[PDB]
Amino acid sequence: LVPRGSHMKAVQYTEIGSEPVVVDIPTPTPGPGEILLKVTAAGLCHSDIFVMDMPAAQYAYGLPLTLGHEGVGTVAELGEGVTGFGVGDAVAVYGPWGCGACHACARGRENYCTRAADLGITPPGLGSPGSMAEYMIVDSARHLVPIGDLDPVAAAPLTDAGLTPYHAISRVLPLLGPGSTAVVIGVGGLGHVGIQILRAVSAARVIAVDLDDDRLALAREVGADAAVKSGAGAADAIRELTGGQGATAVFDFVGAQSTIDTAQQVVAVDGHISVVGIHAGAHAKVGFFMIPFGASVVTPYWGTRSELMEVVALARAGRLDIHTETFTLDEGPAAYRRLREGSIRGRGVVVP
Amino acid sequence: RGSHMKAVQYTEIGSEPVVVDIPTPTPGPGEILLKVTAAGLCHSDIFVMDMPAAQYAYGLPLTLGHEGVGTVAELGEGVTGFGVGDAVAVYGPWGCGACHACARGRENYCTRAADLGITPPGLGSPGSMAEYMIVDSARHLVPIGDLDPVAAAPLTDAGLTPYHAISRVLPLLGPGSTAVVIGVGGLGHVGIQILRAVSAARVIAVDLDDDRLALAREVGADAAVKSGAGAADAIRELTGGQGATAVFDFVGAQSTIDTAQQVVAVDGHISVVGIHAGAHAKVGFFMIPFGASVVTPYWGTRSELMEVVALARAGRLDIHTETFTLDEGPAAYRRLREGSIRGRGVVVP
Amino acid sequence: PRGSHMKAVQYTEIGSEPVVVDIPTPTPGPGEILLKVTAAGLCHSDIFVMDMPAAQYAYGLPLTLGHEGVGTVAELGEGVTGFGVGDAVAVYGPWGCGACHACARGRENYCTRAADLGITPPGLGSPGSMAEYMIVDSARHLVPIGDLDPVAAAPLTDAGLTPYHAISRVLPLLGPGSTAVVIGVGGLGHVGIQILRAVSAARVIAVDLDDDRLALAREVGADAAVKSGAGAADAIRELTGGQGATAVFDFVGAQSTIDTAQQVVAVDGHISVVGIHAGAHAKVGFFMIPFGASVVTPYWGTRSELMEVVALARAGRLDIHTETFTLDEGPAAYRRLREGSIRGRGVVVP
Amino acid sequence: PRGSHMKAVQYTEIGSEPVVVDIPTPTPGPGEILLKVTAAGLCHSDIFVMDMPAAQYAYGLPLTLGHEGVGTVAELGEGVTGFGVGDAVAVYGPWGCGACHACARGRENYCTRAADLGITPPGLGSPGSMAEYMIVDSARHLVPIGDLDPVAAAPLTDAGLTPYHAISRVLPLLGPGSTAVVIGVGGLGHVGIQILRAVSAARVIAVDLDDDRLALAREVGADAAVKSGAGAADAIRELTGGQGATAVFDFVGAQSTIDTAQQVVAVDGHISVVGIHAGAHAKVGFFMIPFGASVVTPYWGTRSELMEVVALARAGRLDIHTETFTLDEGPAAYRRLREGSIRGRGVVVP
Ligand SMILES: NC(=O)C1=CN(Cc2ccc(CO)cc2)C=CC1
Ligand SMILES: NC(=O)C1=CN(Cc2ccc(CO)cc2)C=CC1
Ligand SMILES: NC(=O)C1=CN(Cc2ccc(CO)cc2)C=CC1
Ligand SMILES: [Zn+2]
Ligand SMILES: [Zn+2]
Ligand SMILES: [Zn+2]
Ligand SMILES: [Zn+2]
Ligand SMILES: [Zn+2]
Ligand SMILES: [Zn+2]
Ligand SMILES: [Zn+2]
Ligand SMILES: [Zn+2]
Repeated sequence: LVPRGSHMKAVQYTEIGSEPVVVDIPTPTPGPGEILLKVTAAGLCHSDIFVMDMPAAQYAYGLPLTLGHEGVGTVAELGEGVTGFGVGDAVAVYGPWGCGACHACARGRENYCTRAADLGITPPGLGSPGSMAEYMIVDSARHLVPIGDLDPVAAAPLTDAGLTPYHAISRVLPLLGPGSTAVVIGVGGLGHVGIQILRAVSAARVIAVDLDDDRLALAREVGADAAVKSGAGAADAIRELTGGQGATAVFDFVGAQSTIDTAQQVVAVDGHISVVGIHAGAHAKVGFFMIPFGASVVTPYWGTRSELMEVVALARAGRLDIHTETFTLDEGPAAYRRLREGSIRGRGVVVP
Repeated sequence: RGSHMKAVQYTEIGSEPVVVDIPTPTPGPGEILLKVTAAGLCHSDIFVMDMPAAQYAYGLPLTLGHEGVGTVAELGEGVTGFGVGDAVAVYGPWGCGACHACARGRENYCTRAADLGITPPGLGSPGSMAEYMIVDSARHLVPIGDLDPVAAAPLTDAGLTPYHAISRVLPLLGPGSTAVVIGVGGLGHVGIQILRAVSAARVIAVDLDDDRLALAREVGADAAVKSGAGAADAIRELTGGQGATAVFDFVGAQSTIDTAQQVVAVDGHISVVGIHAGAHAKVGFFMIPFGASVVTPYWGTRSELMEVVALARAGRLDIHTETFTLDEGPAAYRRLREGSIRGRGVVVP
Repeated sequence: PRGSHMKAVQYTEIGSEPVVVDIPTPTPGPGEILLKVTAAGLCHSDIFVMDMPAAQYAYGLPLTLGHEGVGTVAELGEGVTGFGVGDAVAVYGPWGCGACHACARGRENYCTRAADLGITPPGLGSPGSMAEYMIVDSARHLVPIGDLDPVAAAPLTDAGLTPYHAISRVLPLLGPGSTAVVIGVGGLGHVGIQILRAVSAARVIAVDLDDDRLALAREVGADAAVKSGAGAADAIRELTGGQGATAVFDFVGAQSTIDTAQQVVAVDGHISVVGIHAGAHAKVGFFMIPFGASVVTPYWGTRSELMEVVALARAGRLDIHTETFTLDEGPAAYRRLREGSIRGRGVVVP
Repeated sequence: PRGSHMKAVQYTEIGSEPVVVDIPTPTPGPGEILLKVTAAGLCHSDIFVMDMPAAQYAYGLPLTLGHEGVGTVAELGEGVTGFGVGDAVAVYGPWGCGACHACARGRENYCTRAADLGITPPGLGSPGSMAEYMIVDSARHLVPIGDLDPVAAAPLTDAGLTPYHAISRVLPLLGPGSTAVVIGVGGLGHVGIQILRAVSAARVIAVDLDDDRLALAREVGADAAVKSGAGAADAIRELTGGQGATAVFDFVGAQSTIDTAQQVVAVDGHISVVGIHAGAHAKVGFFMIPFGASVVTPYWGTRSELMEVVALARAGRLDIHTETFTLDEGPAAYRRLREGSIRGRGVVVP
């Protein structure tokens, strides 16, 4: 698609319960401190679905909403006083914006900003204009990470399919020494990247759990030491491979009550369960004799800027091979339909 | 406001700081202009001002003061998250904001800051010892609210710097550990209070001056020791001859560093905090216990600065301050030289 | 220096969408004027003609769209005086022969020879204004707009002129104590409500489906607002104490709406069917419409009226909302129009 | 070559879809060269052959697909000198006998003996490039690419070469002041424009179906762009002062486009029919086409041509939009190929 003036194509969620639609909205202009990006790739994500399935009550993200919370692009116009990027610069968009000033933000951890709810700072494509348009605004230089000559299509999923699993893993990386076992439940958009991250940054043994045969082989293709079929037999299968020793960490990318249950029955004493996937209602039960002593559970949120940099560094060293399928802006809504039915293999990416 | 303002500047190499009149700055996009409420002095200012002409490229004239507190006076274009009137402490060690270190909150260790020419206020950029001051970014301001400006000033250095040193190794300082603090004047005095507040470690003070030792007692040091060749053996006796987990040397002379190496425990840590040009630890087999790490730490982090204020706000830190006026700036530096300042000096415009 | 060719938004094939295409920059023959287009409005009419089926097509293609044109004088043809280069002019849409009785009376839009001679308007038969340059046939089709913003002027050549002429036809009836009912507070109706407040002292009643438009109507001078549909007739009658309405300006033109009109018009009143819905018509017969109630489908407006619309605008008395598009985005603007998500009138700026 | 088995995509049964397979790794005979495939492009032509029916089937499957092949030399067959193991080479597609008069003139694509000798192109009868490794028959059929990205080079072997040949056939006619009409700005047409810009001073006019396609034409160096359809002949002539275009490269190849072409082509000009549509053909007779305007259906490209295409590429003068797939997504890509849901050219990277 060619740049053609004062408006741009965007993929907007317009009405609750409706499908998203392509619209020609005005191209924004960066205020002072803001940056305008020419979007070069915008990732689709299952999360996008969840948000679009909230009822009139639940949903508090305001309409219309340009979707797309995984976004990379080139610098188009710098707002007033923004130095430290030049027009043409390829950047990835750091997703979970924060106040930049509370204790958490001051330590890098914006994803856990203690203020961004109050101040109404929301991420692009999840409350602020997202990346699935020809252009987007980013509030602050602080939320741009350089990516150099990385391919945008492969870069885009890094902002979430890379960052989110990286963070979860990172939370307990000291535990994942040689000898340790990491269980990755689900080999979807996130699972298949988590596996690679586990290999690149740790020496843990990785055991993948999914339903389809071709998923298990995908798991093997990307570095999973072993692969087992998810379901009521998955716990025993894992205990089998672990010699009954139980796994150091379980990263549940699926996040169903099924999988969380498995995770609780395989997790090692003094291990960790990280519930990364959203299924409304699904929850671990952490109480004496319902989970091993010392086994900590958490639901992590996205990742940190230093993480996002670290993820880009992995990709730029050829350590991450994200599986993509390219779409057009126009194909935007059609891509969503593809996602609901779970036929997109790997991660879908829109390319203006 | 006004067209110009007073400022304590270092104008030529090897001269005294003089109060001169210079344009009142105006904040560009991204900047904040503060009405300064407190500007601190320390020996660091004296150090920089004793660099010879020979070692000199650029810098002059310089507005001094890297220990700055003020209130927001005007917001540059775009700047949000502060309102005019806000009481703020200036974070000293500025960084690029975008490298790995800066993204982790460790701007004191910004790897791009040399090459980009980002110098701290009063050490390369305009300092806090003037009527007004520019801060480059909102992210260099830390709220203090209620806290008295004059108490806040020294925290930005005298507080931050020991805090960071101790923070690097605080995991080691659990119940039963021993911290040695060499030099209990400026940074060490705050150092003991920090150690008392964030740790259960046994604190041993070491100094040359006898009454300094007694005062160090008052702020929570568990034993006193007199610097010198006796110091090592005395400390060992106090630690039942098992060595000290951590030695924070705030003097930083060869003598003290030598003491440090002779008292540090196996797998311990030595923080060389005080600068004496040339002086250094000798880290190598059979010259320091196995596993005993040594570092020259630099200033502190934003997180840390916040934690410092929090400590102060809760009444856990107390530095004695002596107040000067902005005109008395040069007169204050003079007093610092002859060591006739009890506690830290603070200029109040 | 203009270049041999220029971009133009054109309807190239029946059922297709508008495309930005390259075509020769024209030069003015004797009597013609060339304008550098400064603004060009779209409206639903563009959509209507674009929806004519193949069955019906005979000639016309390709067609540079845009009957709502504003420009500045670029080059004058041989023999043309009365306009200088640089002059900002709006283009009079419904071109006529100039020599029949209706033309001579200053009612070109009702020219009796225009069809026989194949005099078609720009954007609907002749090259329209949705290009970098455009040709106007006579100086008599240019109307000075002074320093009025071209973007503000563009919609007036239709959204302004059309409801003006429809109201003008029956303006003497609309003295103090009269009631005008405006059906359709979309494009034309929004401007029409403004016209009624400026040129008359009638009481204006807005009628529309969408409540958001009903509020918008009030802010522009609507004395009262009623929701379209079966309830509307009774509801209007309520607001007039049963006495009907002097004049009903139907901007929608739907059978249902014309039907409401016939039930609410006063005796010796008037109904102006201004919107087009193929086949929708009034039924003017005994006991099926009040005595003396006259019905008409007006067509656009006269040059005199257009000057008057400009003067209203320049005096601050007409405030139509515009969203600007660039020439390259022409088709973009048409799809927004087609899915009806343009607040007010869209205007294209070469 | 390590690994006795390798992955590949193949056409295994008539009318059915290509499927992923595990076949033995080939070993280069005397005079053959074995490549490790760095990139294997797709194109519509692959569909065309898979679409031919059962009835019109004689002798030639399973078939490793892929006629756009790039690789590094893995192992050198007996006596083969001229390349080092590790050398990045593109596979020239139209294999010829190498000994007929055409072949001795560089023009191997028009070899008069290759059909009589069943010499078929790689992936169109011979083992294709779409696998981990492939066999090339002769060093004559490798062209070095140096440090050019394989993903970029692969399309060049067809989307580059084919237009390039077409254009070259008549390049002496494309002097300053000539006009070249490119019909269709899809894969080939896009690259055709950029070639015309590098190698000639001809003025280029693009014709296409879609508003985006026309803007893209303009972006890649078209001086003008008009919409295909009944109107497209006159559209062009308007741009050319009614003079007609010296050359017309129809990359679409519909009867309608060839018809357009016959109406725009200049006297003593040329029409190059470069796209396949079963049945579509020019009508070269008196009064059906200007005197001296020649027509041809060119076939692919010559070896020295591929080399020149690579030189353009290496000097940043040839842009080609690529989308990467994996060997397993091969069949997936071929589906997307059918729905014309792929921008530019698809490339498979093992
Ligand atoms: N931290 C996580 O598990 C997820 C982070 N995101 C962005 C997002 C943010 C908020 C929601 C609603 O929960 C969902 C998705 C992407 C994958 C899962
Ligand atoms: N150990 C440290 O980093 C300290 C921080 N400062 C500011 C500073 C830093 C560096 C210099 C160089 O002379 C001076 C002054 C004050 C005491 C020591
Ligand atoms: N006009 C040409 O020469 C073409 C060359 N190719 C390869 C090809 C094409 C068609 C066939 C017959 O189906 C065979 C091989 C790609 C595009 C056009
Ligand atoms: Zn996502
Ligand atoms: Zn925050
Ligand atoms: Zn200091
Ligand atoms: Zn930095
Ligand atoms: Zn109109
Ligand atoms: Zn007439
Ligand atoms: Zn091909
Ligand atoms: Zn031959």
